[PDB]
Amino acid sequence: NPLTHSTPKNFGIGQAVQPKRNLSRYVKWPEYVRVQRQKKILSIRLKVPPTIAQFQYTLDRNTAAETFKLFNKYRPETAAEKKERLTKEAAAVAEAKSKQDASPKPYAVKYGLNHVVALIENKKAKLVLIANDVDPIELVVFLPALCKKMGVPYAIVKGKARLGTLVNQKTSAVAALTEVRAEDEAALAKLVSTIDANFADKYDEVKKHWGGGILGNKAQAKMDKRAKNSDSA
Amino acid sequence: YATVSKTHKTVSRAYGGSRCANCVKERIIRAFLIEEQKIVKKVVKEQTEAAK
Amino acid sequence: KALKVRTSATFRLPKTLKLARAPKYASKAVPHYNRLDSYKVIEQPITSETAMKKVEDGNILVFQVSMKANKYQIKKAVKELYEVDVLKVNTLVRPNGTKKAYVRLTADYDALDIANRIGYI
Amino acid sequence: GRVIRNQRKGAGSIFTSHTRLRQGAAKLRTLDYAERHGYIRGIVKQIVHDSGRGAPLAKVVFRDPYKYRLREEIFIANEGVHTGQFIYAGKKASLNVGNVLPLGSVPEGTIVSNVEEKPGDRGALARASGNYVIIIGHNPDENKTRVRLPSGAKKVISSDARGVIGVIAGGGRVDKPLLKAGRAFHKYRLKRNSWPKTRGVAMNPVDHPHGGGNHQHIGKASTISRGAVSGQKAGLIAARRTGLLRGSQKTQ
RNA sequence: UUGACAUUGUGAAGAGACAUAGUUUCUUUACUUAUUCAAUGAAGCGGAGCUGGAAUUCAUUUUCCACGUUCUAGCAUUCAAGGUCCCAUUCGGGGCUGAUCCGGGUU
RNA sequence: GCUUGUGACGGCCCGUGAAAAUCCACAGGAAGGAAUAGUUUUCAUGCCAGGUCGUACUGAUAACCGCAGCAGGUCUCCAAG
RNA sequence: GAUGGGGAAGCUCCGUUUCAAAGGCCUGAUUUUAUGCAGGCCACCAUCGAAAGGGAAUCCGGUUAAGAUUCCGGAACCUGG
Ligand SMILES: [Mg+2]
Ligand SMILES: [Mg+2]
Ligand SMILES: [Mg+2]
Ligand SMILES: [Mg+2]
Ligand SMILES: [Mg+2]
Ligand SMILES: [Mg+2]
Ligand SMILES: [Mg+2]
Ligand SMILES: [Mg+2]
Ligand SMILES: [Mg+2]
Ligand SMILES: [Mg+2]
Ligand SMILES: [Mg+2]
Ligand SMILES: [Mg+2]
Ligand SMILES: [Mg+2]
Ligand SMILES: [Mg+2]
Ligand SMILES: [Mg+2]
Ligand SMILES: [Mg+2]
Ligand SMILES: [Mg+2]
Ligand SMILES: [Mg+2]
Ligand SMILES: [Mg+2]
Ligand SMILES: [Mg+2]
Ligand SMILES: [Mg+2]
Ligand SMILES: [Mg+2]
Ligand SMILES: [Mg+2]
Ligand SMILES: [Mg+2]
Ligand SMILES: [Mg+2]
Ligand SMILES: [Mg+2]
Ligand SMILES: [Mg+2]
Ligand SMILES: [Mg+2]
Ligand SMILES: [Mg+2]
Ligand SMILES: [Mg+2]
Ligand SMILES: [Mg+2]
Ligand SMILES: [Mg+2]
Ligand SMILES: [Mg+2]
Ligand SMILES: [Mg+2]
Repeated sequence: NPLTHSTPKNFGIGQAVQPKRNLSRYVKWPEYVRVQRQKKILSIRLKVPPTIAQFQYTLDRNTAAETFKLFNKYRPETAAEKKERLTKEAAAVAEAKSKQDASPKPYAVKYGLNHVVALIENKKAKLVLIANDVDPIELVVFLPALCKKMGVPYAIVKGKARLGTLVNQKTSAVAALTEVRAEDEAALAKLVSTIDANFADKYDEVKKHWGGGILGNKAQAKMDKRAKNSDSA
Repeated sequence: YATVSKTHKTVSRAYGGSRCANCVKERIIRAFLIEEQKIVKKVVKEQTEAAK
Repeated sequence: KALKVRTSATFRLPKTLKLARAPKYASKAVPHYNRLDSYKVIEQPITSETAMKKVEDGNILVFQVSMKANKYQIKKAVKELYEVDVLKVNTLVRPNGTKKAYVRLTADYDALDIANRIGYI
Repeated sequence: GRVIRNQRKGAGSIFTSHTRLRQGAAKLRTLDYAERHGYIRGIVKQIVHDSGRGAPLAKVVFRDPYKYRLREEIFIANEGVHTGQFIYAGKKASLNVGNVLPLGSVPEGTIVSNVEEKPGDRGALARASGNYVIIIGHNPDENKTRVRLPSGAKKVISSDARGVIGVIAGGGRVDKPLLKAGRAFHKYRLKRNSWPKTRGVAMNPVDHPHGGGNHQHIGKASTISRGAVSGQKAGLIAARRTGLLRGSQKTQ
């Protein structure tokens, strides 16, 4: 107002240097970025077979939280905790004279791919969690089928990393309960039920459905309009 | 030239040591009329946008 | 939330932290002693006849000097080895592959006196 | 025998283009946002001879839309464009000599120059002195435009491919007899090393299919097959007719 | 140079058989992510929407283009002046708006 | 007058007759700056320092190349009556 | 002619700004302190290649058996600080 002036600029071609904007959409990314993005793209443009594709259908976030909440009680020993227990044993055991049985029956989540597989094969697993990332997917694609056949209730769950955290590994690939306190026996029946409904029951039908075959959006709209005007005059 | 005082490198007009005076008459004149004629064009098409 | 805002469409290599070297053992066990001290720099009076005359007449000392030595090093060594003050130092490479320094002392010193202090004639 | 002259050419040792004095390559503006939605103005700042070329170059400078600076371009001057002229470039440019416009935006009959073969290729068609292309039709669905090149050839290219209104300067350069060996000398001295020319019929057999014999002569048809091989292709390659052309040429 | 096979995938219409159900194979014309070519210091792409209006309303929009620069050999840069909200009023400095929204497919 | 330099011009070309380091100028106006005392080193004068390698001589009917102190060959500046 | 790279059994061949996350300046932030982060730039992306091309600055007189625009005398000029 005072000796202050309004002087709107004109950024409309042929005059005034263009201002700074967000060229985020346009940056020339390092190849490694480009490749992991195109890897994802290319991976759904292709029609993807039913035995893959059956992943992608991951567990939902509410049930998961309930499943992580249970599976967490049963974390395996911590190094301190086990050091703590070995002096409970070796001292007291080899003295007051217990049968390496002044230690309680441990209850813990079972892990390690090879381990869970023989567990599943032996019908000992009672709830299994398969991560959805696992880049050599082969490590793990046979597992829905496995569980399905061995009559084992399973779930494809978001987080190889997160499976890792509830077992003190960086990543984990699989988690499983063979065991359970009676204090928890019942809360798991419910979990095995919701899960079996979202997976095992659905498995035979999921086996028929290829995934992928998805256009990029510039192609999508190019047809959501081509096909709209063509027919509906 | 870096050995010699600033006044060997200019004349004391706008665009001193750079453009040749007559070339700067031209610049001033041309600037002025065009900035004037710009006022003109605006108010003319302002009237076109109000009477049509 | 959402994504950063890059005004530039160039992506440049992130400015990352650069730790200085902090070894675990050393380079050499023992640092090399000075490789060009004064006594290595100036090797010998040049006592040629026509050298001698520059001493008499030009208040100039002529030394054969290290090939590895420059005008600074010659000046400092003649200064430290003889208590003298140096005006300026010309040098040249001889054709026997050795270096000559023409060393002009300042007007306060008398090179003739100074040449039979070092002890030659 | 020996590797003949026209094969040695390709390794470009003594045969590369003499380049030192050249103004720089001639090119339309990079096809940015201005030129394909609006127009952008420049001034031809200098029109200038370019060694080895026959048509003069136009040096034309524009403001930079995204940064405070001038950006200069090298055009080939169409006849009649001049220093201090304003040059307009873009989809929505107006139809005068010197401007650059996409063939989609010009009526048939339009006479253009330095036209692109694909949009954005910064110009490829009709650049030599005197030359031009005529727009002779449009096909608005699948936006192509159909033009006639200087060779007589008709061709259809994208309607976004650009060109500049008018003809290239320096016409009729070839109307004038070179007169002497020396003028050819200086001609090619600024081009490449193609002059003068020994007839293969004057060489020995080692040197050429035409070489040798106790009289000079080709000794076999000099119309050579397309499928001939390196070392063989000398004379009338792939010639579908031969002999003095009688009667009017011109593509019907 | 010519053919076949491999790189080689996805729709659609038409032919081709167990001999007028669709597994399969060839031809035509679609798709784009493989592969291929160009451009650029990957800058304005695609899709909506704002407002002008041509347009004629068969109930209200059924749409289609537009949607800052052309007398002149000036000038166009300091996240932008303006508006507005903050820091606790110091000089300095920040956010939004100015410059519509969505999708990160550089084209 | 001779040699050389240089200027203002004129002829010539389908030939129109390098590049980079480097130096200055201008447009811009971020900023900084006085009255009880500030601004200024593109004005003058003043102080210190400038390393390293080559430098002799021949350059030709004998110092180079032609087996040689070979009538051969080998780029150039200065130029009196 | 290196380098990210691409060929080649390989000695190596190609490419030179190329299908690359390619780097360093100005001062401000420190008054634990020495240089971490705060701005904004600049994206120019090796290097070798001329003792006749480009290019900061020196002249006269004297002097040696043999050096000298290089020493001596005197008088200057440039570049950095
Ligand atoms: Mg526990
Ligand atoms: Mg003056
Ligand atoms: Mg001023
Ligand atoms: Mg004396
Ligand atoms: Mg020397
Ligand atoms: Mg070349
Ligand atoms: Mg020749
Ligand atoms: Mg001939
Ligand atoms: Mg001929
Ligand atoms: Mg012959
Ligand atoms: Mg032959
Ligand atoms: Mg033959
Ligand atoms: Mg013959
Ligand atoms: Mg004949
Ligand atoms: Mg074929
Ligand atoms: Mg681009
Ligand atoms: Mg002469
Ligand atoms: Mg001329
Ligand atoms: Mg100047
Ligand atoms: Mg500031
Ligand atoms: Mg001064
Ligand atoms: Mg000499
Ligand atoms: Mg002699
Ligand atoms: Mg001789
Ligand atoms: Mg190489
Ligand atoms: Mg060099
Ligand atoms: Mg030189
Ligand atoms: Mg030189
Ligand atoms: Mg003398
Ligand atoms: Mg002497
Ligand atoms: Mg001599
Ligand atoms: Mg002196
Ligand atoms: Mg003096
Ligand atoms: Mg000074």
